[PDB]
Amino acid sequence: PSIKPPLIAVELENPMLGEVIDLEETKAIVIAAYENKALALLFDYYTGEIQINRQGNTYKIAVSEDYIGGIFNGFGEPIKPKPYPEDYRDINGLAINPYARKVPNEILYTGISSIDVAHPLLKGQKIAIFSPPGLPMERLALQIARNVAKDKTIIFAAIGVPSDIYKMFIDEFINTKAIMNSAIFISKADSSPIEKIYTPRVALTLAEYLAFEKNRDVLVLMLDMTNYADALREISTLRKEIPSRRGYPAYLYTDLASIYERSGLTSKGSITLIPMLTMPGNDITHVVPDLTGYITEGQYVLSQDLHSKNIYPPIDLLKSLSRLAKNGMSKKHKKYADILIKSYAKGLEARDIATILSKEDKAYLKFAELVEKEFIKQDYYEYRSIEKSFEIIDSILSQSGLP
Amino acid sequence: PSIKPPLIAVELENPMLGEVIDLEETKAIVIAAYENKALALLFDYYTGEIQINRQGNTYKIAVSEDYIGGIFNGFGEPIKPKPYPEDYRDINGLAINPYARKVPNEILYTGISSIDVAHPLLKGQKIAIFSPPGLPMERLALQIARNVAKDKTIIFAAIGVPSDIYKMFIDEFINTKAIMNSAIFISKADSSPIEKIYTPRVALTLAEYLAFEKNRDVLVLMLDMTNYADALREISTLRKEIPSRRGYPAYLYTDLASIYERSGLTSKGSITLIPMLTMPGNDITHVVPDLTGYITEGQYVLSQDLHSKNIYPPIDLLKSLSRLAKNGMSKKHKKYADILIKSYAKGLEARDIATILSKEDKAYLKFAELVEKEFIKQDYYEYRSIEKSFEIIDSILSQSGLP
Amino acid sequence: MNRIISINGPLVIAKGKFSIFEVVRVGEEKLIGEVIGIENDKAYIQVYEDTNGLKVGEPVFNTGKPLTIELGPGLLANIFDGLGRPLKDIYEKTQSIYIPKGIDLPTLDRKKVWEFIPKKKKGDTIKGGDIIGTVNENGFEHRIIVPPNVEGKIEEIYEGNFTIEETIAIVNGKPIKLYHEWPIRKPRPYKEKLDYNYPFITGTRVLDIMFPIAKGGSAAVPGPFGSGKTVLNQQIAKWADSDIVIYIGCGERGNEMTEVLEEFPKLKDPKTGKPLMYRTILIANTSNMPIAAREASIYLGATIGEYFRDQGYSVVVNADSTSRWAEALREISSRLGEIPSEEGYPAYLLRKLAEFYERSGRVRTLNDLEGSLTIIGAVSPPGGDFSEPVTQNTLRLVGALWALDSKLAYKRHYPAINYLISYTKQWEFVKKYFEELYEDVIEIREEFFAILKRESELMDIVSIVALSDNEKIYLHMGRIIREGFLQQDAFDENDSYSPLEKTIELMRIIHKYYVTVKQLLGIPLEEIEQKGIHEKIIKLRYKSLKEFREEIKAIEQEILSL
Repeated sequence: PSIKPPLIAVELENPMLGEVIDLEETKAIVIAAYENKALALLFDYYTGEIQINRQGNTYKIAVSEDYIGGIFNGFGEPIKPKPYPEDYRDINGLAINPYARKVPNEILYTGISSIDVAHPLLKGQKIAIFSPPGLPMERLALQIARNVAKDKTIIFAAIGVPSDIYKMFIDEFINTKAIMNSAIFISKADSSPIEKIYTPRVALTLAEYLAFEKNRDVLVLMLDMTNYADALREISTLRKEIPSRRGYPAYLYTDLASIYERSGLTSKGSITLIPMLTMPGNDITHVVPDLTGYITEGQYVLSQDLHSKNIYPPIDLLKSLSRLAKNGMSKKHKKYADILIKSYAKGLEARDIATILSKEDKAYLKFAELVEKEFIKQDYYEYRSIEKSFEIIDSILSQSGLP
Repeated sequence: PSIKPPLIAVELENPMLGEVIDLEETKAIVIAAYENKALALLFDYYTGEIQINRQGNTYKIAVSEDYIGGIFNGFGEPIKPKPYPEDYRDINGLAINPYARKVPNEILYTGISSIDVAHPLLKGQKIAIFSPPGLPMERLALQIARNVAKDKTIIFAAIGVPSDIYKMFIDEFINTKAIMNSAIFISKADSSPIEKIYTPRVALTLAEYLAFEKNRDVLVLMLDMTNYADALREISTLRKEIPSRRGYPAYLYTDLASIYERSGLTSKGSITLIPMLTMPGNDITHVVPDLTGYITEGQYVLSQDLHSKNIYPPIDLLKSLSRLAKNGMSKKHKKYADILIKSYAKGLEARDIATILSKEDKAYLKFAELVEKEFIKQDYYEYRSIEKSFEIIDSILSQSGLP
Repeated sequence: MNRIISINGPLVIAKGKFSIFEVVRVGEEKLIGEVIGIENDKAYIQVYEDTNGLKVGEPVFNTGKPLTIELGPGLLANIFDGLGRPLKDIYEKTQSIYIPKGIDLPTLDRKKVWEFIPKKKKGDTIKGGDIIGTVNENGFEHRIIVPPNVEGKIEEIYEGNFTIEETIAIVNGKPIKLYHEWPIRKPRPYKEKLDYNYPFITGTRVLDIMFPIAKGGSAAVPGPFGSGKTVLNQQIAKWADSDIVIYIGCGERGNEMTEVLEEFPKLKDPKTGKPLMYRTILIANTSNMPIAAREASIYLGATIGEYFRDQGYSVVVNADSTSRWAEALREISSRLGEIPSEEGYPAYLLRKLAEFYERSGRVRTLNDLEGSLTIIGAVSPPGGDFSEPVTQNTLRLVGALWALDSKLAYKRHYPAINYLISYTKQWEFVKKYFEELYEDVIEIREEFFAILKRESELMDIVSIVALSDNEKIYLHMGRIIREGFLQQDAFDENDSYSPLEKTIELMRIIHKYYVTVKQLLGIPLEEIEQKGIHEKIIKLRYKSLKEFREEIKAIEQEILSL
């Protein structure tokens, strides 16, 4: 009986992987198992001796629509009326058959020109938001959910975020009256690592139920994924195994893939997932945003340079990506994305040069100059149509010197 | 009974951390302790079997003024009359109460313009000397001790230095007739790591006794700190624990802090400490000079560029630092330090540019040009007053084009 | 019965019956420790003192209680350690400048006579966190708050002169003193979490304008040595708009703690006129002091900070530096024989750091009052590399970054706040204050950021020579902003503290200067700078009070380019 919170050692007669053991005033998850020895992670904080009550099951949550309009934690435990129990389900879920899947082809317009035109978001599509520390990434999520989830359920999973982060989401849902059309799961910063990993697992377990069983379109936002990888590494360290790069576990990719892949489009409903992570040291090749980019169907990279130029949203047009974008973009829509990107890329290329060119590279330089000030820059409470976004591009082109 | 010099294994009935065990013709320090098993580090070299004589104490040295005028080793053992024993004291000492401390405000003039003006040394202040391999760092110490310790006791701790290094200090003390006003502790290069770590510990144990108990001002010089960290890492490796960056122990900062903090100013006396370390690969962000800079109240960084320009002392004015400097600098003295540094910084900035400017940046460039040749460059046997150093600055300013 | 079986640095393994987080007395010398782990019949304990000389045949005594601290009058103008022990009394009881191991003395003065003036009456029902009365602690209204657990009516209640150990009132068969014990690892409970309303004035013209935070917020000041982490934080400990200031010297220079004792009673508060020491509480566990007490020092000042927060005041805590705390956690986790994570640090670094930074917050007290705990943490990354665990984990917990750049510290540009990477996620919470009481400040704030931005852009261009006059203007205005607004001598008698009246006027005088130069772009800039007006603006910050007001209306006359 070794006790050092939140990790404990316990003698159990033939334990189970991921088994839930009820204690005096708390619970625990059996993470290790060899013969009659096992290691467990506590849900919160414990102190005294350890009568053990072995359930014989993994952590199962009830599935219903009681969650829609309430605030919960990483376990789905009620913080605000306990949900009806309620058909208990495995929080890990199952692997979705790709044969039954459907490639997203319906674009969800955000009202943001720096998104809709070049790299638009589609219904059911999984796409992340990469952001340097201190940049308005939270506002970027709240602005999206405001406009693409008007007729959808907004499931939000808070991963190891401070009280200033998740309450920024909560208060926004109340002011926009979308609090009752939402479900919030919050794992605190100093909360147990077992709670910071179950948070996106119970939020998607609900998302799969609402979308693919109750036939709905669900928008899921999560933050912070960097804290999630930090929580997983914490458990990987406790469970005596061999770590890898930066102490992170080897199964980091698959574990992050066991979340992002829990989203898509079916003939019944869809799950639009928008993961968010602050790149440690503003490095996109860091072990967390890199593997994330290897899974997510595109990403929205934020720019400190644009942020310093007081540009919201500070989205890098050339670094950002949307793989399934062209599956909803029409022949006219595809034209603007090419014209924008190519001229903006040749514009920034003409920005590094012609400093220390000809009339041609004079226009492209002015193009990228007018794009950041008018096209990219948008008020937080401003909605634009795809036609309006075209009107801006057509206006900028007519001023730069281009056709 | 495992024997592999200088580390041994020994069965002892309830051992003690840091316990001294007398052998046949040598001693040892018990560094590890679990139940009835212990690991020990020999003082020198041993061979045969191991009758053990447990003292029951840590390594304690006698405190007196017999050391003043004699040469010793890392244990304080006589090499030159054994000191009177003599009130044995813990060589580790105790933590000085900051409430009883006094922030140094009395500047000790070195006679060096590249020091006195910009980053002067104060009495009791701890300040280090960073130097690239092969640069006259030893001469920089001997020149300081020559002029700021005329009425003080010069305690010198030699850490893993060759015979050409410490005898450069010894012969200098004899030629300047300061040998009898000094105390020298020498740990050889191939000496035991237990001797290379006790050297600055016994030198300061004496320094604390002379200054804060016998009421004196004591100047302490030590070298090489890089060898000290090398000696500590050696023991940290022998004692089966988890290493860190470059194999160095995790408690490197605290251990280096358990030396530098053993200096300061009290109402009775003061301890002026000048640590010295050769930056491995001429890198100031190396694991040794970095943590040293996090403890020492400033440092004197040497320059290979100036050294190649035949400039002594090759001190970098912009990289060097003295935190408590402004606590002794008058309103007139503070003016020169600002004028010197700012114009020299704008001068070097005008050196990189205007190569491949205007009249303004022409003067600053000439300023930094005349500073290195006249102000920074000083003969090894040349002493300057603070007024004389002002005369140089005022002369350089009147030639560059500045007021 | 209990006995040590293993001694490993600050870690000591004993053999006996122990509970988790239990205070113990190690050896026959009785060294204060705390149980952190349990291995069957054994218990892993960390010692907040030296363990060099302890025997294996030494016992370990129990206490039955957790690590606590005396919360009451007697903390102000005094310096303590990580365990909350008076460094004044230690020097007086031992008559030595050294700190002995195993000296256990009470935090507050036991013989001190306070004058307790009650605010409640006999027969009144009292809850938890309620203010039973006020005590004049050297000009401070120390509102005596009852422990959060007690409840009921007041049987008896007294008034007048008492000591810290005497009963002022008796409630429900239990006496109520002027102080109460509280576990430092257990955060103090509050009613509800309030929203940001008022900005956190620091007195520095960069932490108030460029990157300001709100009251009850959190920040981070990372950077290499020679930057000014200690100097800047002490300035925050000097001129903060706060009722209670706490400075935690975590594993740093002892002289930097002595500096507070010498220069604070001399200076006066720009809000009360009283010495800064009266509103200052020191926690001193230096670098040479026991490494285990570094953690305790963090949990100590945070708890004491919450104590004055529960009273209903403005509390600011400066921890310098958190990198030594992280080193302590690294050291302890290394002795325990656990798998290291990134850069040698333990895996639960972010979690432990979250146990401190989350204590900050403008909250509703247990007596329906508005308290505020603003936490400013200092980080010391190796080689000035911000891409490190301690820094990167803190960045995902705080609301702003106050990074110290080496290049600025190289040319002696203090404070060396890197006005490019540094940020603030609490600007939209504090923008209402400045806009309401000073219309044109966000107009100029963006302008200041723009000038500093393009100057950085043109700085990659300056490595060639030969520029447009519309480009040379930013190089000119950039010099004015840096030297005459960003730079702030902390040792100058009149530039150390800068009120908003002085700060905004500097923002106004540069804006008034900027709109003039842009209009003259039709004459060369060389003639504009020939007047030497820009140099007169730089010298503004070094001016006193009345002299500063007069030069402003002197430059405005020189502004007239008619």
